[PDB]
Amino acid sequence: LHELKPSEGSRKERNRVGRGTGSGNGKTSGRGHKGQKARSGGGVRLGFEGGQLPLFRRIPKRGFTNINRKEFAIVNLDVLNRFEDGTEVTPELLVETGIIRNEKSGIKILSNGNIEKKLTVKANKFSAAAKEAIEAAGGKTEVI
Amino acid sequence: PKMKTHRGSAKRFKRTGSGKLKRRHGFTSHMFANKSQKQKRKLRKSAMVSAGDFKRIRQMVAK
Amino acid sequence: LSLLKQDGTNAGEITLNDTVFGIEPNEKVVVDVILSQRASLRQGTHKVKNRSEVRGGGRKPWRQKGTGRARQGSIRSPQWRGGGVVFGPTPRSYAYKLPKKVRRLAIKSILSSKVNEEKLVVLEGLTFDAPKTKEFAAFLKNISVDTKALIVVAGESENVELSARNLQGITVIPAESISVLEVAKHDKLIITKAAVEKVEEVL
Amino acid sequence: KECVITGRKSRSGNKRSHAMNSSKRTWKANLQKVRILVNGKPKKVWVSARALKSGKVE
RNA sequence: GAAAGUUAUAAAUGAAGCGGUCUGGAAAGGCCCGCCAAAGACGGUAACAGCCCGGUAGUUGAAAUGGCUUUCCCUCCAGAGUGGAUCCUGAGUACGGCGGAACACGUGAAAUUCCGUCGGAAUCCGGGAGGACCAUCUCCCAAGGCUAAAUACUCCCUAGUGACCGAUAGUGAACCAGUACCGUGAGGGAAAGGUGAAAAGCACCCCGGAAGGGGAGUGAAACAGUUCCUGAAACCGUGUGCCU
RNA sequence: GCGGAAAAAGCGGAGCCGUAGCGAAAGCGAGUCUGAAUAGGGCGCAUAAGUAACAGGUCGUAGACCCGAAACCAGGUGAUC
RNA sequence: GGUUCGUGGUAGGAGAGCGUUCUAAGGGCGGUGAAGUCAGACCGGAAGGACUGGUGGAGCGCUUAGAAGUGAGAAUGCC
Ligand SMILES: [Mg+2]
Ligand SMILES: [Mg+2]
Ligand SMILES: [Mg+2]
Ligand SMILES: [Mg+2]
Ligand SMILES: [Mg+2]
Ligand SMILES: [Mg+2]
Ligand SMILES: [Mg+2]
Ligand SMILES: [Mg+2]
Ligand SMILES: [Mg+2]
Ligand SMILES: [Mg+2]
Ligand SMILES: [Mg+2]
Ligand SMILES: [Mg+2]
Ligand SMILES: [Mg+2]
Ligand SMILES: [Mg+2]
Ligand SMILES: [Mg+2]
Ligand SMILES: [Mg+2]
Ligand SMILES: [Mg+2]
Ligand SMILES: [Mg+2]
Ligand SMILES: [Mg+2]
Ligand SMILES: [Mg+2]
Ligand SMILES: [Mg+2]
Ligand SMILES: [Mg+2]
Ligand SMILES: [Mg+2]
Ligand SMILES: [Mg+2]
Ligand SMILES: [Mg+2]
Ligand SMILES: [Mg+2]
Ligand SMILES: [Mg+2]
Ligand SMILES: [Mg+2]
Ligand SMILES: [Mg+2]
Ligand SMILES: [Mg+2]
Ligand SMILES: [Mg+2]
Ligand SMILES: [Mg+2]
Ligand SMILES: [Mg+2]
Ligand SMILES: [Mg+2]
Ligand SMILES: [Mg+2]
Ligand SMILES: [Mg+2]
Repeated sequence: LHELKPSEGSRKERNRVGRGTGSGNGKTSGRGHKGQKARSGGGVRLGFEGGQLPLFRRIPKRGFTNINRKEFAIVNLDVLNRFEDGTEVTPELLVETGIIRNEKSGIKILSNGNIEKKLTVKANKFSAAAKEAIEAAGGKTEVI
Repeated sequence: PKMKTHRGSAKRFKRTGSGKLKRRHGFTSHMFANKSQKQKRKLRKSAMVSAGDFKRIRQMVAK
Repeated sequence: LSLLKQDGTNAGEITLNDTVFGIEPNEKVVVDVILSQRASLRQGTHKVKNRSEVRGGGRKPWRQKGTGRARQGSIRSPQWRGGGVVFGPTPRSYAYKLPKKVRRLAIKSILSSKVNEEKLVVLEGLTFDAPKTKEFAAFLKNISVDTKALIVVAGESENVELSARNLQGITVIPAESISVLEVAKHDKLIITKAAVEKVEEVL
Repeated sequence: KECVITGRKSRSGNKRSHAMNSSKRTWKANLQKVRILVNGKPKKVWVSARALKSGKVE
């Protein structure tokens, strides 16, 4: 406790402005001379352009949010190699293994990478490619 | 307190995979008799937010 | 390492688990956790009165122009003798925790560091028929402790806390409460075999 | 100044211009001075037109 | 209404060094020896004390009053099933128009809730809601009331804590302060802590009307002398080495 | 949040960020949108790294580096001038 | 460890540091005189640090780390 040396570079000394001209941050304390940005609490609001119409107001609003939107949890094939040949792969199995933690709307299988094990996968949805790649190996896809 | 998203910007920009902002073109409501068909085809597509503008507005739409 | 009895005689030898008392110490992690634990002890009960909170003020002391004096807005403006403080302490918490795995690495590392320095002594058991500090001081002379020492027991051991309550360097804790800062604050670490099992059960 | 039956009385809210300027105003009850028997004894009290509607006796 | 238990409101008891030497005005300090410790908290004591004092841990304690907890007394008490012939199930209400407001929701496509005004149902085959609205389905039964806990705050009390302040700070206020003072009044609102361990607070003599001083004396110190720890700078003087 | 000493752990996986993007959206998915298109092009992928905590820098909301108006509004006090 | 090219500087960016109060740990000083204060012809590249002597009469350094009411010559600043 009398020779604590914190990790080198992990801590730096904060910069104190307005403590003399030797520091280089004396007097104007980094703000330069006068104008709105030299004042206490001074500074125009974020995207303000000094009266030029702000970018966001030059360009139109687009689209809407679907109330009934369905986002699925994605499981690319390469992660199904984690399972042992012959095994059927359900949602609840993908939870226990910790490949998906939250199952939004449901589980979709996509075809990224490549599969090796003859699984009997069942998920809520399938990429045409994923379905053509599970079978290609020698497995049955059923939708739930 | 949490930063507030600028809601006007949220209705107009979209964030891309790489983290850039996608936007739409302005001159895309009426006064179409003025513009040429070429002009219309171009305006109809999306654009990216410019480097300078991104620097200005990125905190407004963080989240 | 070697297992000795309360009296001080050799009882045998115990094999400490080599994932708890055998890992390469991460000094950087230990320092981080020690700082966090010292920062979490802080009460942070400190306040000053800014110009709004100081009694009175309110009126302009004299008119803006014509008096030949500096313009002033309140007798409690911060450049005035009894005026508000400009920033200064506000009550806040200093507490923060590192992630669980770091806080575990830290306790494992500081333990391994006690073994690397022959600072950990392991007792078969540590019991007193009644609270008696004389008996406890006699015990420490048998072990040849002499310095500050943390004593870690776990049930079975009774009257130990009371026996050692009135010794200045010596601190006694159940095996559940073994913290980095408490081990750091103590040269020697005296732990019963019963305790060792409890500490290995957690780490 | 309130309906003795229902408790109706002045409440405040906004007047609004076509331009949506707001200024405070009240809504008064439609109170009428009438002779009714409060505790058997008939005396003149404020009653709301709404309270007099159908039921109640003067 | 009783009783017993417990807590609070006073207290009691409570281990171990006059240890030997050094310095010192004084020892709690140094050096060298011991001892107690469920007590090495804190404070005081002529400098820094676990063993000098008040105490502390531990162990006891209440005539009286109040709080709480049990137990007794006392007071109070009907519950199942089976049938839907018939009856009842909150009316100027619910809803609606108009004008407002609350709803995150600015009248909007505006549900839901409330206010004023006017109009105004059905009422078990009945009624409401699911964000205009209709139909279906689902869930619910308004227009009557009560309801502890988890939550908010602190003028207070008790015990404590602080990488909070230390007299221009910290409360405005460490001091007879919301005082003095200012203002017709509402109201505004200060400054100002330290002799010494102990008054041992300077007998007596001398100059002086006194103030003040010089001796004498007390004290470790009086250049600690009743606004009296330290006593910086500005500023004011006296003396004189060099220069003018 | 429980347990605890204003501890330390342990428990707590609800949630959050990341692991996939494209599209206003239905949706499709290493692609997708546009499009009659197996065309071109946009954004993506091929060319994997994040997350937790602390520390520095800057920004936002807060008085937000400090002092300073004239004014405005609300409740009072004043016709002893 | 040496060669080569450099080393004026306002706003400003970057870096390394000095000192102040407080905490922790370690190690110390101090009635044979602590802090403070006064003086000096000493030491360090700077911020600064010692040493000796007077005054003072009880507390204070150093090391590593941590935390900040952390440094004043100007505000017609306040007292
Ligand atoms: Mg710096
Ligand atoms: Mg800088
Ligand atoms: Mg500069
Ligand atoms: Mg300057
Ligand atoms: Mg300037
Ligand atoms: Mg200029
Ligand atoms: Mg500028
Ligand atoms: Mg213009
Ligand atoms: Mg639109
Ligand atoms: Mg159009
Ligand atoms: Mg004020
Ligand atoms: Mg002048
Ligand atoms: Mg103050
Ligand atoms: Mg005693
Ligand atoms: Mg002597
Ligand atoms: Mg003394
Ligand atoms: Mg003392
Ligand atoms: Mg309705
Ligand atoms: Mg309406
Ligand atoms: Mg509203
Ligand atoms: Mg409806
Ligand atoms: Mg109506
Ligand atoms: Mg609906
Ligand atoms: Mg809605
Ligand atoms: Mg009903
Ligand atoms: Mg004061
Ligand atoms: Mg002082
Ligand atoms: Mg004096
Ligand atoms: Mg006006
Ligand atoms: Mg009057
Ligand atoms: Mg008159
Ligand atoms: Mg040069
Ligand atoms: Mg230079
Ligand atoms: Mg000091
Ligand atoms: Mg300061
Ligand atoms: Mg000055």
